[PDB]
Amino acid sequence: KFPRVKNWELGSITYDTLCAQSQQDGPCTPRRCLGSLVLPRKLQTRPSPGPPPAEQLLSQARDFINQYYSSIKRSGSQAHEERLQEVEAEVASTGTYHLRESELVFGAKQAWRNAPRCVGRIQWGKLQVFDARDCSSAQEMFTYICNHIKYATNRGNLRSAITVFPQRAPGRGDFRIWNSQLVRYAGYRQQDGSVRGDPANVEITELCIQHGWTPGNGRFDVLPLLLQAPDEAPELFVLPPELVLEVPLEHPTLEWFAALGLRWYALPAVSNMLLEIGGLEFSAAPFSGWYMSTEIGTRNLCDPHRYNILEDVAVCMDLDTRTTSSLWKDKAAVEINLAVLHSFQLAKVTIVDHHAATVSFMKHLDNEQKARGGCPADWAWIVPPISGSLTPVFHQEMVNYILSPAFRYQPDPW
Amino acid sequence: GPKFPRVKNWELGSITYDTLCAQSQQDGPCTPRRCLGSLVLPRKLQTRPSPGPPPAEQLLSQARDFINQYYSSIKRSGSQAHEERLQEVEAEVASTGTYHLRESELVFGAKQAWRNAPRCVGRIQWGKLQVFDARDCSSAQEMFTYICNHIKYATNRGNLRSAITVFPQRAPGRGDFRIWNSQLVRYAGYRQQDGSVRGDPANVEITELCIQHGWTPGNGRFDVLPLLLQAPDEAPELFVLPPELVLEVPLEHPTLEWFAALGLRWYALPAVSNMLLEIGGLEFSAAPFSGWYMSTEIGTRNLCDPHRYNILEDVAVCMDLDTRTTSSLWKDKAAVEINLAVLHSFQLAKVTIVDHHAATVSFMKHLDNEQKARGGCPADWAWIVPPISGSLTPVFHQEMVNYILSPAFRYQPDPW
Ligand code: HEM
Ligand code: HEM
Ligand SMILES: [Zn+2]
Repeated sequence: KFPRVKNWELGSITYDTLCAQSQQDGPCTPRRCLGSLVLPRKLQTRPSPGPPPAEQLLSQARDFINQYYSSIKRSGSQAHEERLQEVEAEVASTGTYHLRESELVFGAKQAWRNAPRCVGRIQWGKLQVFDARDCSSAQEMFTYICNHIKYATNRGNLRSAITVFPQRAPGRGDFRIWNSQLVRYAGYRQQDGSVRGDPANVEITELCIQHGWTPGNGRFDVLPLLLQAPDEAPELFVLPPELVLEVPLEHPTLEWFAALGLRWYALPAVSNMLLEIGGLEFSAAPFSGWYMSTEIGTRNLCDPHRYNILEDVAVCMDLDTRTTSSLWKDKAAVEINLAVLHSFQLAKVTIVDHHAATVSFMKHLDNEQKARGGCPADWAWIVPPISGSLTPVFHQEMVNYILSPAFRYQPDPW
Repeated sequence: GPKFPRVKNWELGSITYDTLCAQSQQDGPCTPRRCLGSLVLPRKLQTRPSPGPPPAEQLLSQARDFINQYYSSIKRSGSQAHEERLQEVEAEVASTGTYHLRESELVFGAKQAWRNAPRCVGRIQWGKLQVFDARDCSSAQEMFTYICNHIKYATNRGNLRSAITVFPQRAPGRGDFRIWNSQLVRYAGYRQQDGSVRGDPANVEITELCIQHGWTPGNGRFDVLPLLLQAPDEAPELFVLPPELVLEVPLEHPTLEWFAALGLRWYALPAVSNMLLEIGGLEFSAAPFSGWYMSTEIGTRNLCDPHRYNILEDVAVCMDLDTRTTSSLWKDKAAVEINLAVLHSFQLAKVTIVDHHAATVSFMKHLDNEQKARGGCPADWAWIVPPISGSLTPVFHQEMVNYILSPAFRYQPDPW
């Protein structure tokens, strides 16, 4: 029934009762655990050409409204009762409903709070929510996105934010941001299949070019945005360079590191995920916080299928790349992460290292145990890509499950 | 597409389907509602002491399954020998309540158990395992002799050889053969006045049990514990391993000359001894097994875990790093050098060891061989990816499917 959760470093034990509130199934079964899988095989967000079963939508809506009124300590009040009736009334007549700004705000923060793979949830209560539901064109989307970026960046003192565009509607196309993040470096396929820039963005880079974008030939060329209004071909929009803050990478002691010409943007803003609140779906709701240094230093720069700079840094450090046992990869990885941290701190841009970040997450886990009796967490994503066991979360057992409001993956619009 | 889990490798973009999981005959801890994959000891396999004889009906089904696996492995499925063997087993269980395995069946089962272990990254070596049959063992003293022979053969002066020694299976109402220690080689953990621990905090209980049983304790940081061996229905007897048999490696760093002064060291033979080997329903409560270390087990986990030797700060101070702020990555720097120290020292002493890069690369090969041979491979991601430099190794980017296959190694309650 209720899982016993143990921390092997401290010997402490807790019981997760929150998981009982889950109404959505994951990929696992008693026969086999599919926890390491990144994307769902079925838990997707299928098309919306038809109205979602009123019975189903209604229950999810009631449950959300119930959550909302509990949050403001007004459960069972007059307003609570009348709000439910409003929702009932709108669904019965139109097959859908709409959230009030205050409810939307509460919903966005809860979705973040419930995200199992996010290590920075201790900040969940501090999120600037921009209501962009009164958007009717890709151009309007572009303006909203620029205001989000200006606000979130705040000249280096990053502030968590989310912009919410119109919800999905039956039989009508979705508002969508084709790019996976608001800021991405182009990936150009060249010569023998090799790639100049970010290999992860090859497909999107090409799509932009096909829609009239004049490509560059650099390793860090900020991509343009392909914003799409309902049932309309996406449109191309270039981001004002002065809005895209970047940080040149250099090393605290290694003089030559700067010569490598490496750099990375300050703002991590996911834009391809779907936000679900009370049965309503927001196909375009970009959110951003700040980077944890390992995302850049380890994954973006060192992943084999990414910038894969490990060997270069290794040769520069004149390390023995002849054998694995010299641990040259481990050594370069650490300096590269040090460079990222040093650089961001120098440029006065917000960032958090994996040690500070995971310590804060352990606090969050404790806060959530008292508040809700548990905290859904995906161990594989919570533990950093380097120095895993050197952080507290490694020794902490975790229970993973789906709670709503929630951020979910959705099909690529093309 | 195929009605089986779709497994993706994100580095190579390659895809495979696991059909082997369809063979699993035992449920794990997860459900569609929540994933409990990260739990170390989920009350599942946990072979809790089941005294009273097992349901002849359940044992038989398991035995029939194992025998089918065996004859399939020798390509004689459906043969006369296969059906006659099935008849033996059912008849032996009918009259005695249990049965026994033929020699080659034990060898096959022992290797399959290793092959089936989801948390073992060294399974590419599964086919090469020396199976010592010790099912004739009748005394705790004899257990000691067998164990000493195992250590000698496995250590082989540094050129380690994988091996397992199987003691008599569990019998109805009869006491179990048991090795109280978690490993054949373990360092003592002495509780102190201030409340701290000298030695390995992981072995405080076993250390205290050895004392309660007449062991005169030492006071070092690396004192090899004696063995508490238990024969059926008898109190455990204490045995001290001859020092000449326990090969150890002093740790030194290739460039940091002061590292050797730290006086750190580790033993060469990793021999798990508290796990239960289950084959066709039969239970081998005492079946110690050993291979060789993957360097991160010693350098990262044993030496740097907070609840273990916890030497991170000491080494960082010696490296003169800023241990007052996380952003200096002092923990990451010290960990790397400590791991390098382990690899270097073992190589120097000519003692077999494999670094996490080599090991994970070889496991990827194993996954490929197994995809072709069985249509899948049960793997526990959290345990396969190394404790340091995770995404720098290939296994990190490889999705994995975890499930229980039998024969298998399982945890079992402590005898005390
Ligand atoms: C304030 C700083 C924040 C930091 C330090 C942070 C850090 C992280 C990290 C490291 C990951 C995993 C990345 C990976 O391993 O690929 C992650 C995932 C995630 N975070 Fe956060 N996060 C923060 C704020 C936010 C905000 C504001 C939201 C939403 C409003 C959010 C929503 C999520 C979600 C949904 C995921 C999973 C995305 C996926 O499945 O790909 N995060 N976060
Ligand atoms: C040949 C060298 C081998 C290497 C390098 C190796 C390495 C490993 C490693 C790194 C672990 C996980 C350690 C941890 O994170 O705590 C492990 C677990 C395991 N290995 Fe292997 N292994 C090898 C041989 C063996 C042998 C010979 C057997 C048995 C016949 C075996 C059975 C297992 C089992 C059952 C586990 C899991 C035990 C547990 O859950 O605590 N391994 N192995
Ligand atoms: Zn699972």
